[PDB]
Amino acid sequence: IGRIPLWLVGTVVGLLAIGLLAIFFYGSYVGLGSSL
Amino acid sequence: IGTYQEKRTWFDDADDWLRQDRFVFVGWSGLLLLPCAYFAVGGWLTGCTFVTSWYTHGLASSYIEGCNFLTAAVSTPANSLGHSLLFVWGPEAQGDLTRWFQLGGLWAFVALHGAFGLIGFMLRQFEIARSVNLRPYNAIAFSAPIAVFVSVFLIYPLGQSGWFFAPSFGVASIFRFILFFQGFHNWTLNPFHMMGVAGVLGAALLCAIHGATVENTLFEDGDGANTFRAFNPTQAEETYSMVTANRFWSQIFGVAFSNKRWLHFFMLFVPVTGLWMSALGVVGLALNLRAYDFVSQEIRAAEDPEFETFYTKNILLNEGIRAWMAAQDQPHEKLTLPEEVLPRGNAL
Amino acid sequence: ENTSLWARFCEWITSTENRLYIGWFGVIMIPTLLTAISVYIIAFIAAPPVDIDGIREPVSGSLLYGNNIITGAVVPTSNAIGLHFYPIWEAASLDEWLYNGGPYQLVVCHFFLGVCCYMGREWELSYRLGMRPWIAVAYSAPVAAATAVFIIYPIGQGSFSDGMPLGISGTFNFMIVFQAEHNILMHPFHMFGVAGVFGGSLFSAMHGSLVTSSLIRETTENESANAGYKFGQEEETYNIVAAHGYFGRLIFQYASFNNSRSLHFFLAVWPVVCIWLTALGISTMAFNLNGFNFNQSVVDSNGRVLNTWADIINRANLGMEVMHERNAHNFPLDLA
Amino acid sequence: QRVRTVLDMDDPAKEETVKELRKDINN
Amino acid sequence: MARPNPNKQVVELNRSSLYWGLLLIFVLAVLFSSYIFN
Amino acid sequence: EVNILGLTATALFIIIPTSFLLILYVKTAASE
Amino acid sequence: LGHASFKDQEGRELFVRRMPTFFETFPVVLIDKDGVVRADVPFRKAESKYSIEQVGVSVTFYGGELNGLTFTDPSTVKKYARKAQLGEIFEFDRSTLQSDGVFRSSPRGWFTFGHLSFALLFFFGHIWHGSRTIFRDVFAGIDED
Amino acid sequence: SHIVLSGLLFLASVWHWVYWDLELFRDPRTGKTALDLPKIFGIHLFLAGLLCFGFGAFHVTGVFGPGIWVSDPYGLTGSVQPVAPSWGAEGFDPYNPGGVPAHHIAAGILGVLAGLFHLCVRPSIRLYFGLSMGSIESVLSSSIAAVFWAAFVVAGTMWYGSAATPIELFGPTRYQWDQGFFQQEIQKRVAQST
Amino acid sequence: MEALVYTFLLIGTLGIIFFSIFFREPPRIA
Amino acid sequence: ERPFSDILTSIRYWVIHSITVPSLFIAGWLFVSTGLAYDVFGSPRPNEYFTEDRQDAPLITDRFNALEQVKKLSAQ
Amino acid sequence: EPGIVTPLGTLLRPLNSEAGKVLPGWGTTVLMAVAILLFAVFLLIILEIYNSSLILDGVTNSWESLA
Amino acid sequence: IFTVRWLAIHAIAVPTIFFLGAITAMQFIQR
Amino acid sequence: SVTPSLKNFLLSLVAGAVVLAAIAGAVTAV
Ligand code: CLA
Ligand code: CLA
Ligand code: CLA
Ligand code: CLA
Ligand SMILES: C=Cc1c(C)c2cc3nc(c4c5[nH]c(cc6nc(cc1[nH]2)C(C)=C6CC)c(C)c5C(=O)[C@@H]4C(=O)OC)[C@@H](CCC(=O)OC/C=C(\C)CCC[C@H](C)CCC[C@H](C)CCCC(C)C)[C@@H]3C
Ligand SMILES: CC(C)=CCC/C(C)=C/CC/C(C)=C/CC/C(C)=C/CC/C(C)=C/CC/C(C)=C/CC/C(C)=C/CC/C(C)=C/CC/C(C)=C/CC1=CC(=O)C(C)=C(C)C1=O
Ligand SMILES: CCCCCCCCCCCCCCCC(=O)OC[C@H](COP(=O)(O)OC[C@@H](O)CO)OC(=O)CCCCCCCCCCCCCCC
Ligand SMILES: CC1=C(/C=C/C(C)=C\C=C/C(C)=C/C=C/C=C(C)/C=C/C=C(C)/C=C/C2=C(C)CCCC2(C)C)C(C)(C)CCC1
Ligand code: OEX
Ligand SMILES: [Cl-]
Ligand SMILES: [Fe+2]
Ligand code: NA
Repeated sequence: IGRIPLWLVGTVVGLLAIGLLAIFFYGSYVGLGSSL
Repeated sequence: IGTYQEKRTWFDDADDWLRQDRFVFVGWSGLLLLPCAYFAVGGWLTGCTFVTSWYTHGLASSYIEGCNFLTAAVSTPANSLGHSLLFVWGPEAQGDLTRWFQLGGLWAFVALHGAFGLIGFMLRQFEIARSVNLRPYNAIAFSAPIAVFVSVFLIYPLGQSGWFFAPSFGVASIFRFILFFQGFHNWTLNPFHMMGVAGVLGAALLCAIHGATVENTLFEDGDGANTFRAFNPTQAEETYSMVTANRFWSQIFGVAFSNKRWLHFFMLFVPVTGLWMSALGVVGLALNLRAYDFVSQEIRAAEDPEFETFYTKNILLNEGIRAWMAAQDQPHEKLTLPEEVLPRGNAL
Repeated sequence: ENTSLWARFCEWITSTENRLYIGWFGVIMIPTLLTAISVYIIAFIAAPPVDIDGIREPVSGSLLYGNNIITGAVVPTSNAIGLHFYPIWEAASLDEWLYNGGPYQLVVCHFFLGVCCYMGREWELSYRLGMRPWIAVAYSAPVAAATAVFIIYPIGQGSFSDGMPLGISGTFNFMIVFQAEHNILMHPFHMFGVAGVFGGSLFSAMHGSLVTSSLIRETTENESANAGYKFGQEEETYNIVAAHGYFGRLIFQYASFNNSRSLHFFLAVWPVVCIWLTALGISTMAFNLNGFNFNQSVVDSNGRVLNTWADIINRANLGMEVMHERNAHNFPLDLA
Repeated sequence: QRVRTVLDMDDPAKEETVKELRKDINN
Repeated sequence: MARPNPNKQVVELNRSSLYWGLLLIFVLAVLFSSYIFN
Repeated sequence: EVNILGLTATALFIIIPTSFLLILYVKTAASE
Repeated sequence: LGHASFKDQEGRELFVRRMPTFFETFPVVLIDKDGVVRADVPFRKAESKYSIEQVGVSVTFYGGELNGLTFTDPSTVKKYARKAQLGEIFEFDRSTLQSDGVFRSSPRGWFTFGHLSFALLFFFGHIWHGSRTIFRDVFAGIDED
Repeated sequence: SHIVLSGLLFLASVWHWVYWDLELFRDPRTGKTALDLPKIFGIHLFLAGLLCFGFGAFHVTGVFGPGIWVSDPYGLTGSVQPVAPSWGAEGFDPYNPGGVPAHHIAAGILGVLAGLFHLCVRPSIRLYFGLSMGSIESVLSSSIAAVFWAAFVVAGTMWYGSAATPIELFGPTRYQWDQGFFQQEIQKRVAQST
Repeated sequence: MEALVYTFLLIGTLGIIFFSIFFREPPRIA
Repeated sequence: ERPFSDILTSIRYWVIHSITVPSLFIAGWLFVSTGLAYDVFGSPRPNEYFTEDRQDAPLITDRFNALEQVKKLSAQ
Repeated sequence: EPGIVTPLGTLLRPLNSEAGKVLPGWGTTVLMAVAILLFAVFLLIILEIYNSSLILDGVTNSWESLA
Repeated sequence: IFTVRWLAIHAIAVPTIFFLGAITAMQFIQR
Repeated sequence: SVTPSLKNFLLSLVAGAVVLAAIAGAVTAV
């Protein structure tokens, strides 16, 4: 209870979600579905 | 019940367990809504991710092939399958799951489970309203999304040649369905669709106007600059000035609401009525009973090379949609039409 | 303040005792909107055929020239004009002004000024009534959409003929051509707007249901249950305590909307910001920013085009494209 | 009589015929 | 329960409901007359 | 000329509900 | 009028592709026994080897009013092909009832439309009435409890 | 006959409007107005089963009535004829005319049995309170439910065709056009003759 | 007539909304 | 009552979630990378779209023998 | 307060003379549920026969069935 | 725990994480 | 005779009964 800050947890989850969305947007320009 | 002894059975214990406050309410309706809705959303997310549409439609509509969220979809079965329910155990799949996915059975799975999930959800609305002793106007309002879903995903393909002409569960799939209704049915010209458009636009207008009016008549109720903390649920006074709101809209628009009863009943009434009218219109389109043409206008333009209207322009656009869309839209029809018989304007 | 001409005019204009508030924004709203109403009605009734595409091919759009309410429309200005400001005094005759589409320019300019002054008048009445002023900010979204479809899109495309026709079938024509050339369905701002109207209807139904359901008895199966007490008491009816409990138990009882002010702020902000987004999507597609283009994005190992729902949308769009303005194009690539 | 010819006879006019949609595995 | 009917009720229609009904009838006629005349 | 079927349908759809609503409003306003 | 049978110039039986129900209008094409397009009534009429006047198709007819009347040269072949895309060609009297020209619906279609619309309306009616009969105590009043 | 029946029903409606305070509608136990809805349902189900059995065993079978319309599979020759019931799985063939007398006979027998059961057996207290069997609004909702169920069924059989939906009476079917029914039969006849 | 019916219906709707704006029942209870 | 605020802060949550969440991510990665998604859900590989016999879009064109036919025109 | 005493009314009076009478417990709800389940199974059978998802030996499910 | 909250939360969370890992894997698939 | 589609449908009825029994067991548990 309160060992790791909740704002720190939410911030780390936010960077992970932003990075996952960045990978998803980068994959639209490479590989399958890249129109090339 | 009703001042009786009422010796307890298994039903009383089951009802006591199901009707309890939890993180999520289950109830009796949860015996249907929770599995059916979970399976519908999971099947849609699975079909958009792994299940292809190369066999049935001849196209790629999944993440494993290179499609986006706006592009991948759970596609309908082939038109030659007709209105087959497409069970896994059925005569089509014959108990083979990896070919059942290839045969478009996931669309029937998602559609039937979504229909039963909608049934279970509005049953859940009934059950929660009965538990808290409130009128089921939420269920009455939710009757219109159920009507739209039934008329669009069930009644229209049952009226047409097969599930192939149903909306595939997706984004670009729904856009294809919409453009198909424009080109083949002239769905904008349908008065029921016009009523539905009016209902949705008026409902959005009512939501925006009601929210802005309440937020702009909020009274003081405090000293801070943030009015949101000025609200107290314990107090028995209204949080906004209905008299001020009525006078403002009477001098701005000419007419205004004087009853909160009538205001909120109108807010309930407009989108439900619009969606029900649109459902009736889609039912009319299920049998190709479309308001496609105006006979007087078409005879006038047939005997007059000068008479043109925007409706005639729309008719010409619908012809091009049909002609240039059918060949790649309906692979069962095998329309190998050459480019010269397809209609063209000048230079484009 | 009482024996002066401009005084008496000022406290008559700013008076809150009028049936309809006029105000200093109303002194501009009323004449422009009355002019637009008169010209729109007269043109819709008896407008002669007008050559919209600048190719000597007029379209009727008016009831006395043989069409109904659904297919009647005040047709946009001629393509030959462009956005060159053609009023009556720039014509040699009324017949020529009518043949070139001047009524559309008149109605659109007056309507834009009238809706802007209507927003200003909403602010002015909120100020004179001691209210809060953001009802005009909420109204700024339909004004933005009307400006985008009547002014901004013709500015971007270079001709008032690109404006939305003042009618129903003309609106559908504008819609279909806009689809063909900008792919509005695959535009994220348009998806936000569609989600906004769908969620606006959703939230309107939810709010109406929760407020119409959460009552204590004051109206019986007759007109009213006044047997407890008649009109003239401040003992309030209604509920928002059990309604929030019902809404919480509906899904998971943690998305707390117990604040009525926050709930109404959400109801105000969601369709307004989404209509802002879709109006700006129209304004961006005016400068041909267009929607998503995923045509032949999916190719196999050998490079063959695998068909796609986006490709089917592309086929429908190009079928619309070859029909639009069958006679108005002389060159292959559609740029103007 | 000629089930192969009549199937090909109705092949050009209409691709949605029952006679075509049945036993299409052998073709 | 007697010679008169205890379930006797009267119908009430105020001016707001009259305006709403007339507006609904006329708007429905406006929308559908173009299709009835065809 | 003249679509007398459409004329009769439009005239009846205007006259009958408008007269019904007007009669209801008159009998409501007569007896407060 | 009979069965409109079409032959090429050198001689092979073409078939007019029948109209599906989805199409208000359909292109007029005449395709081969194998399944390859051989002629059409073109829209552009300035290209390829599929226009009727250069393929040279002839319509023969084998029925009641037209049993051996073969037409090969004029646009009557195109007219009969357009009539043949609608199925069997029939002679119609359009002056007795002052007929419109656009196709009407069957009593089967009208019955189905009316009953499906009534069925959804009665689904709403049943939902409303079930609401009202389960929730009678709150539709009338709970008296501050 | 329908017009004369309409006039007689109009007169009966006037009589029931005027004479509404009938002791038959009054409860003998309490004196208040009540309806024994389970018993009314039992009586009505018995009558409905009797009508169904009579229509299926006398009218459509032709032992007393004329029968029903039976036509050619392609709708060439059709007439009103007596129909022998089909008691096998073929009786569940929608296009089999024999499945209509068998259905009506079996459903009439079962409806008569269920009406007798409802006439003799009272409902339980839990089910009575759960479904509000003492209220007419509940039976209104249930009846409307059964009615649009039947409406969806008749619309489906109307659109897809059945033995109770003759082609010579209601026209052909869009699925007959799409699936080349008459075209295939015409081509088969021409091929067989040639 | 064709356009006369449309004009009559439109001006009837406009007259209805005019009467609703100006000759409405005065608002009571808030 | 664990109102979802104390558990996310506690390290007991993240001790057992430093293995389960990455293991699920790796399981999905291997499910894709081993071809098991193709094998289970029947989606063709990018090299398995056109067989030598047919070079166009496939058509099902049958209902009661759809299983046999799709086994015939699938990617073997 | 006394209702209109009627010959046909007092003939049909017993059929309306026990309104509100109920059985204790759950009664025959189990048999009712069994009958409802059998009805649902039968409706599924006829639905799949008419949908051609349940092929039978004697059922052709086509217009030739009345041949 | 393993209550209704645990079951619902994990029935949402586990397949979403599995599918997200699958999609991240599919981001690097090239023809 | 017993068609394979009929046998598969009867197996489907058995499977649906098994699923309903499993749901009943799960809700009698917990
Ligand atoms: C419990 C919730 C639930 C519900 C309401 C549904 C509902 C549905 N499912 Mg589904 N399903 C579920 C759970 C559920 N499912 C689960 C948990 C799984 C994973 C195993 C599946 C997997 C699944 C698949 C793979 C498919 C479906 C399909 C379907 C649809 C058609 C099913 C059908 O036609 O057979 C009808 C079922 C019944 C009539 C139930 C039988 C009841 C029997 C007769 C009771 C008799 C027992 C008796 C009391 C024994 C005592 C007597 C003895 C002593 C003599 C349908 C709408 C199909 C579909 O989606 O269509 C495309 C399909 O393909 N489901
Ligand atoms: C569900 C019942 C039903 C069905 C399926 C049919 C079906 C049919 N009828 Mg019929 N009819 C019915 C009930 C029904 N009718 C009733 C109750 C009456 C008594 C009023 C009639 C009186 C009648 C006559 C006098 C005639 C027919 C005719 C016909 C046939 C021609 C198609 C048609 O109806 O025109 C088109 C149907 C429509 C356009 C439906 C309207 C769509 C919606 C409901 C309109 C919305 C109303 C709108 C809000 C009002 C505003 C409009 C206003 C501006 C005027 C057709 C097979 C004709 C015929 O063939 O002669 C034998 C014929 O002349 N019917
Ligand atoms: C056989 C079916 C049936 C029956 C017996 C009833 C009976 C009743 N309904 Mg109900 N209802 C039904 C179906 C039915 N409804 C359906 C299908 C719907 C969905 C549209 C509704 C929606 C509905 C609502 C929203 C309400 C009722 C209400 C009521 C109660 C009295 C109100 C009333 O009718 O005043 C008189 C009604 C009118 C004067 C309507 C005006 C005439 C309309 C606009 C046009 C009529 C069309 C034409 C002349 C008839 C052809 C229709 C036919 C072919 C189906 C009453 C007990 C009210 C209630 O709950 O009680 C408090 C209520 O508010 N119903
Ligand atoms: C002496 C009584 C009598 C008789 C002999 C007839 C005879 C006839 N009527 Mg009729 N009718 C009657 C009374 C009668 N009617 C009354 C009182 C009314 C007013 C409600 C009507 C209103 C009426 C209309 C509107 C029409 C007819 C029509 C017809 C003709 C064709 C019937 C038909 O094929 O439709 C088929 C009949 C049915 C499909 C009824 C099915 C009953 C359903 C399926 C019951 C299901 C629910 C049930 C309670 C379940 C029971 C459970 C079970 C186990 C037992 C026919 C000559 C038609 C006609 O052509 O006009 C002349 C027509 O459209 N009648
Ligand atoms: C596209 C528009 C649209 C969407 C997405 C939508 C969505 C929703 N509406 C709800 C409620 C409501 N909406 C209402 C009125 C309206 N809703 C409208 C339009 C929409 N409503 C409109 C226009 C109205 C006005 C009449 C009311 C009155 C309510 C509620 O009370 C209810 C609520 O509580 O809100 C929170 C929510 C709960 C539904 C649920 O869990 O069902 C359970 C069943 C499920 C999940 C299974 C159904 C699966 C579907 C039908 C088929 C499968 C589809 C896939 C899962 C996804 C496919 C997605 C692609 C198509 C892109 C859900 C988020
Ligand atoms: C020559 C001429 C005239 C040319 C014109 C030709 C032509 C184009 C004709 C137009 C044709 C026309 C009329 C088209 C419409 C046809 C059509 C589609 C009809 C739909 C019919 C119909 C029955 C649809 C069903 C759906 C339905 C019920 C929709 C109704 C929509 C509707 C009325 C929405 C509400 C609109 C509205 C302005 C809301 C008022 C909001 C408001 C003022 C709130 C005030 C207020 C707010 C508060 O928050 C508080 C607190 C208080 C106190 C308060 O007061
Ligand atoms: C310069 C000012 C600019 C504004 C002028 C234009 C505004 C027009 C006035 C709105 C229409 C009046 C509605 C009558 C109906 C009426 O007066 O009802 C009266 C009603 C007031 O209701 P109450 O609060 O009194 O309700 C309680 C009652 O049950 C008890 O009396 O008004 C409303 O419902 C709120 C406003 C809805 C207004 C909806 C707008 C409808 C759009 C009409 C479009 C016509 C078709 C296009 C023309 C061809
Ligand atoms: C198929 C099928 C089935 C079912 C299954 C299930 C029911 C499951 C599932 C599942 C699932 C359930 C899955 C999932 C997925 C998900 C995903 C893939 C997600 C996502 C993505 C994204 C992109 C996101 C984004 C976001 C948002 C928007 C929100 C917040 C923030 C974030 C950023 C996170 C079975 C086997 C029974 C059998 C039959 C068929
Ligand atoms: O004018 Mn109306 O619109 Ca703008 O694009 Mn180019 O030009 Mn025309 O085309 Mn498409
Ligand atoms: Cl155009
Ligand atoms: Fe409110
Ligand atoms: Na052109």
